[PDB]
Amino acid sequence: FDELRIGLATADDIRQWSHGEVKKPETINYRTLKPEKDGLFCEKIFGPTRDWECYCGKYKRVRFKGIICERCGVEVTRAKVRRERMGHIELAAPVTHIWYFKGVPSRLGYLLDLAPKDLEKVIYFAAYMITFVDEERRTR
Amino acid sequence: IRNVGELIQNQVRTGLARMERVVRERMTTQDVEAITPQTLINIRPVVASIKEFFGTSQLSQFMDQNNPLSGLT
Amino acid sequence: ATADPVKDYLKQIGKVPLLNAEQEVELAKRIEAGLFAEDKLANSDKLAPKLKRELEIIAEDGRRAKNHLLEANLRLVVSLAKRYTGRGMLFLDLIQEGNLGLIRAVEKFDYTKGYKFSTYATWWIRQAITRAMADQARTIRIPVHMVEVINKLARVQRQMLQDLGREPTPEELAKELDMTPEKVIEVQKYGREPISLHTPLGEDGDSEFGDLIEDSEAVVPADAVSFTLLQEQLHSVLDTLSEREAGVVSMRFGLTDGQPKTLDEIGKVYGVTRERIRQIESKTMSKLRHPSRSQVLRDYL
Amino acid sequence: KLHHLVDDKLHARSTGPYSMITQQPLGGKAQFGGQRFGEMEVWALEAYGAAYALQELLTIKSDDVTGRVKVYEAIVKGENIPEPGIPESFKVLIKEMQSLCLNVEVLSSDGMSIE
Amino acid sequence: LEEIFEEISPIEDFSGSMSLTFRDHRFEPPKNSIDECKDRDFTYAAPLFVTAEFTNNETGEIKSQTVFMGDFP
Amino acid sequence: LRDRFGTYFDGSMGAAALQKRLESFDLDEEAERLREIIRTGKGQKKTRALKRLKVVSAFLQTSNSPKGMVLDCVPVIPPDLRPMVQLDGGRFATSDLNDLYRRVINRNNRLKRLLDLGAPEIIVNNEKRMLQEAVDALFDNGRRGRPVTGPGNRPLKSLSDMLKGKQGRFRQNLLGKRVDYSARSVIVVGPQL
Ligand SMILES: [Zn+2]
Repeated sequence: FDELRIGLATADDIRQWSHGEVKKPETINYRTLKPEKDGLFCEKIFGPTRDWECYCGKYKRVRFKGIICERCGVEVTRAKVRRERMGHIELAAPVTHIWYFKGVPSRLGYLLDLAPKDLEKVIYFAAYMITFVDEERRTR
Repeated sequence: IRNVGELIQNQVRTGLARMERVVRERMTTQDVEAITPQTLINIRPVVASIKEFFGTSQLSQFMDQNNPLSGLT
Repeated sequence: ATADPVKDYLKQIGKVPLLNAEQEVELAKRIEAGLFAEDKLANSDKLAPKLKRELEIIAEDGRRAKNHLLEANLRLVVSLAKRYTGRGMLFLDLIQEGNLGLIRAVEKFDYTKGYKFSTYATWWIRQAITRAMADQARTIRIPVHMVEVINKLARVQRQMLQDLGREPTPEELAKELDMTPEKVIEVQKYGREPISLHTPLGEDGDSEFGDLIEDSEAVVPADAVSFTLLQEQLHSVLDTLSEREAGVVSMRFGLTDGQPKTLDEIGKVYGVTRERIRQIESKTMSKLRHPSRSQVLRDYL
Repeated sequence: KLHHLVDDKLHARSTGPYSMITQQPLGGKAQFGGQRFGEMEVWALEAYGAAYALQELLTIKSDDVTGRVKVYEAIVKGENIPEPGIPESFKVLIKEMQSLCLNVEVLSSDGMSIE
Repeated sequence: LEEIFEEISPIEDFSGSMSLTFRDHRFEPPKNSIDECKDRDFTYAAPLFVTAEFTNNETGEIKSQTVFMGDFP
Repeated sequence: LRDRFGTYFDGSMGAAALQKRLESFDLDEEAERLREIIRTGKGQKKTRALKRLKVVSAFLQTSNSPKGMVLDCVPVIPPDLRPMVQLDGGRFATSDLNDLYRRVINRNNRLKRLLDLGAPEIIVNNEKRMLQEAVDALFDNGRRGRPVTGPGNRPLKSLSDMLKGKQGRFRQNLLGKRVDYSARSVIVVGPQL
C-alpha cells in the first residue's frame, strides 16, 4: 500500500476485469431458488453459491478443487470468490457517463466548446451533430 | 387540527377517487345491459387505502400503555 | 430533451397524418407492391439493372409507408400501454414493448381482412405488452403459464371476495380453481414480491432494514476454534494409537484428505487385503472405543 | 419508577452475529450488537496518539473476516495476537468504485503491490 | 361518511347515459368481539354496506342493489 | 441536408456522436489556441479559457485517453455486494441495484432486438434514449428530473448514492465501524473506588 492510483476506466480495462458477460435479467428460479444461467447471480461468471459446490452437482467435494466442470462451467472454489468476481454488460449502442457531465464545469471541463444545453439536447436524442465535414472537398 | 375523523375521511376519499376512476374505466370498456352495480365497483382501493392508512402513517401511532396517563397524553 | 422523458416522446410523435379507409388500403396496396418488388429482387435470376432499381425504389416507398403506419399507430400503442401501466413496469418501457408488438402486427397485417387496422393491431399490442409484463415485471422471474395461473387465481379470488363479502376459505378457492389446495398454497407463495433492504426501518430514520438481518455464511469464531481444537485433539488421540492403525483409520475416515477411502481402497497403497484392512479397521474402532481414548472426545461430540 | 430500567439497557458482546453486505458487526441489543466506535471516538484516539489501539479497534475487532477467527484462536490458545490484515469494507469500496468506471488500482512504490 | 359518498356524483360516461347513485350507507354489528380481536390478531372492524342505484336514460329503468365495500376499522 | 447533399458532411446523433468527436478530437491544438487566447484576451472569456485550459492540460499530460467519458461496457457489482438474501416466511430481501441492473439489461436486450430486424429511426432513437436514461440511473439515480422511484414509495438507491452522504460507505463503514468485545450500560456513582 503505497498509492491508490485512480483514473478513467477504459472499455478494454472493463473487459479485463470481467470474468464473463451478463446476457439476461434472470436472477433465480422461482422454484429451485438457485441462480440462473448467464444472468445476475450466475455461478458460471461470479462464483459458486456453496463452498466448492457446482450447479450440476458434479465435483461437489472440497478434495478436487480448482477445476471447472464442463457441465455448468462453475469453477469450484470458496463462496467468498463471489464477493470479489465481477462481470460486465455489453451495450449495443454507446452511452455517456452521467458523472462527468451534468455537473459543475470543473468535471465536464468544457472539453468540447459546447454549452450544457447543447449536450443535454444532443446525447438525449433531441438534436444532431455534424461530426465531420470535408470542408476542403466542399471548397474545391 | 385534523381530528382522526378528518384523517380517515381524507383517506377513504382518496380510495373512493381510485374507485371512481376504476368504474369509469370499466364503463368505457363495458357493454350496455350487462352492467349491474354489484359487478362494476371494485372494492380493492378503499380497503387497500384504509388498511395502508394505518401503515406508513406518521399519525397512526402504536399506543403507549405505560400507564393510564401515558394513554391520555 | 427534458425531465419526464415520456413528454418528449409524446412530442416526438408530433403531428402525423391519421389514415382514413382509402388511405391505408392504398398504403397497404403499395406495401405489397414493394413486397413483391423485394421478392423479385431476392431471386437469383438476372434482372435488368433499371428494373432492379425500380423494384428497390418501390420497396423503399413501401418502407416509408410502413413507418407512416407505425407513427400513426404510435398513439394507439401508447393508449394500450396506459391500459397496463402501474404494474411494476415503467410506462415508457410498456410503450416500447407494445411498439414491438405493433411492428409485429403490421408485419402480419394486410387489407385482405375486411376490417380496420386498429381492431387487428390491438390483439398483438396486448399480446406483446402482457408477454413483457410476465417476463420482466417481477424481480424473481415467473414462467408465463405460472403467471396466468397466479393472475387467474388472484382475479377469481377477488371475485369471491366481491360476491361473498368475506375472505374465502382455501378449500372453496381450490375447488373454484378446480385444482387441489396444495397448488393453491404453492402459487399463493410464488406470487409475492421482494421487500427492499434500503428502506427506513421506521424505528429510527437513520436505520435501514439491510442493517438488521444476520448472515449465515459468517464463520462463527467459537465454532471455528472449537473445530480446530477438535482436529488437534483427535489427531493427538490417533497419534496415541499405533502408526499403522492410526493411518488406516485416518484414510478410512479421511482425516488427511476430504475423501475417505473404502477398506479395499485403503488396501492398495498400504499393501493389505480388503478383509485384512477391514479387520484392522474393526480393531481401530474398538481401540478408540475403550474408555481411555473416549473421555476427551465425548464432550466435543 | 421510570421505564429506564437497567435490565433493558444492559448489553454486552464477546462475538456474535455480523452484517452481510459489510462484514462488520450488526447493531442492536436483540442481536448481540457491538457498540459503535464512531468518528469522534477515532478522533479522540488519534488525539491520544494511540495508533495500535485504533488499528485493532478498526481491523481485528471488526471488518476483517480473516482476522476474527485468528484472534479468537490466538486468545484461547494463549498465542500472541497476529498481525492485522486489510479490512473488508475497503475492499467493498474498491470494487464499488471499480463499478463506476474508475480503475482504482492499489500500487506499490516498486511496481505492483502485494495484498 | 355520507358526505364523502354524496360528494361522488353519479358517474357519467361521454354519452352521459348511465348513472350510479350512492344514496344510503349503513353498518352492521362487528362479527368479532373486541377481546376476540385482540387475542386472535384480527383488525376490529364491521361491515359497511351502501345502496347503489343504476339509472340509464336509454333503458329508462332504475335498478337498485346493495353493495359492500369491505371491512371498516 | 442529407438528401440535398451527402458524402460531404458526416452527421450523427446521441452519445455515438460524442464518441466519434472525442476519437477525432485534437486537444493539443485546443491547448495551443487557448494559450494564445489567454496571452491576448479579456473579460469572462479569459476565465472560460482558464477552465478549458485546466481540463485539457490535465487530460493531455495524463496518458489515459479522453474517450473514457463514454463508457461502452458497464461493469456489474459482484452479487454478494447486492444480496438477494433468502428471508424467512417465503419472502425475499433485495437491494435496488438488482432492479437497476435488470432495467439496463432489459433495455439493452430490447435495443439489440430492434437493431437485428429492420426498424425505423424514431423507435431505435427512443430506445437508445431509454438505455441512456437507465444507465444514468444506475450510476446516479435522481441527478436529472424525477428519480427512478421503483416501487413508488421512495427513490431507488444508486451506485454513487451508497458512496455519499451521512449514510454513505465513506462516513459510516470506513471511519466509524462497530466493534466486538464491547458493551454498554447505565452508570452510577461509587465513591469508594
Ligand atoms: Zn457442475
